[PDB]
Amino acid sequence: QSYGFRPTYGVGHQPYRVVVLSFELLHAPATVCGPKKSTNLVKNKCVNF
Amino acid sequence: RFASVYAWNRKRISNCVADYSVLYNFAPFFAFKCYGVSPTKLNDLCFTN
Amino acid sequence: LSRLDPPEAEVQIDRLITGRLQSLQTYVTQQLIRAAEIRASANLAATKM
Amino acid sequence: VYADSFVIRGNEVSQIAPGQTGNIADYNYKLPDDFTGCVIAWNSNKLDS
Repeated sequence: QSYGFRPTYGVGHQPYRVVVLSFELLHAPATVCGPKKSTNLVKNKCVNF
Repeated sequence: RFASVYAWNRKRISNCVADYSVLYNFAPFFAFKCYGVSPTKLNDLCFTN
Repeated sequence: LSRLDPPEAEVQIDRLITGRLQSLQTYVTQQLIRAAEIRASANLAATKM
Repeated sequence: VYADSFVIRGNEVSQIAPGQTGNIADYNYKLPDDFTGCVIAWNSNKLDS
């Protein structure tokens, strides 16, 4: 069937535009990464990684 | 002619076959807030009164 | 389960399950002590025999 | 990451959630019970009129 969307219809019957973003947040190789800057590497020193 | 707030009219619904899905046609129904029973599991129950 | 949708059925079932586990632990906790006391009495009986 | 885009009626906005049924969520588009991500729904009566 087909909805009839008209400006006369009250609020609630007006069409709404929806977009959903689905992620894959788990331990897996990265493909998309946010804004961050890389840095150097150190070894045999108690540091935060 | 819905009655005033200080004198609200109580309507009792007797034995019938209620279908809590045709409501969306009569009024816009922007929000459907429920306490206890959820509107999802609403068409498959039997009520006392 | 029939009256409520899964989204909050999860939290309700969480409450029920944590309550019933808390109830169940006390039973074995007391059973261990009673078994220890009975074992002491049994050792005394074996010595008497 | 995936982006899914479409347009619905206003009364069916609440139906796009885990563990919901009805018309849109049972015959057209179903979300998993453990969906992780974001949804964005907004009015578009300016265009669809």
